[PDB]
Amino acid sequence: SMQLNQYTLKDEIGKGSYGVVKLAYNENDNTYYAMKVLSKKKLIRQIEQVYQEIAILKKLDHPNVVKLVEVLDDPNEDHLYMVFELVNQGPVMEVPTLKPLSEDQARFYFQDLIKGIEYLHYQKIIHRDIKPSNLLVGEDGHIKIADFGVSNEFKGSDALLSNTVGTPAFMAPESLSETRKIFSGKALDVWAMGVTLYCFVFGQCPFMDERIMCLHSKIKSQALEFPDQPDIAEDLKDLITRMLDKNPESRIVVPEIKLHPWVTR
Ligand SMILES: COCCOc1ccc2c(c1)ncn2-c1ccc2cccc(N3CCC(N)CC3)c2n1
Repeated sequence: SMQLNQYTLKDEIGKGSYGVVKLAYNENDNTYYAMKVLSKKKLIRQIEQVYQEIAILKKLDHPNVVKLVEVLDDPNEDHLYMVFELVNQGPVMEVPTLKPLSEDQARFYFQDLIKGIEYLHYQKIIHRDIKPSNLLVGEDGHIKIADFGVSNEFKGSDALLSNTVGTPAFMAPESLSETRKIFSGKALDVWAMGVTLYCFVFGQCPFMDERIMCLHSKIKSQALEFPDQPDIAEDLKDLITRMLDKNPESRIVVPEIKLHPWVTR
């Protein structure tokens, strides 16, 4: 352990896109928090993107998004600390797994994910790393979205993006072109939500390959296939298929997802 003002840092509870997350005991109020720890020296090798993330996080207040509580940043020290609310049960699942969620459990969590993403997009944030391991289950059984390390703020109705970040298996095909292109940010989050929902019920990603180039090729050019087990409802298959439409112009949007019959039953 190690003391940091009123906090006692304990075991590591996650990695993430940048830095690590540690359990932290707060002596003043007698409870635990989650603390993201960053090295400025390590960031400088791999400043203002961190303060961009902090400005994003300070804007967000929703029950399905993890709350930033405070930031501890001494210009003397190499480490920067971001204190978040702790969400007890941690990630909803690891992928791959042989114990996927039931349809009913998946629907419950997906409903939380819709509300969270809808909120983020309203606040003009693209998350860019939606996946099961970034969705934390609270004491009340609801999910909270975490890890804004590669998230983008935009102006107007959508982000116009040209860079590829996040977790390879969750990247939309339009973001994997060989030549520089521009693509819509909201549709990227929808694609990642579709990969996430597939993972919820099958316990594995729809496109997988150990070789990065082949994974990209599959995401771009392999038709979606459902595994043999478990069997799932027709309406869930339809929803997943529409979220993993390779054409971002025809891909289902969040207002349409909210009205899908799998979501509303
Ligand atoms: C069995 O799990 C025990 C609890 O685990 C966690 C793990 C992370 C937690 C958390 C609880 N309560 C809040 N967070 C936060 C709070 C802020 C974060 C900022 C950036 C990245 C995070 N994660 C999310 C989980 C992922 N698997 C690793 C990186 C963050 N996670």
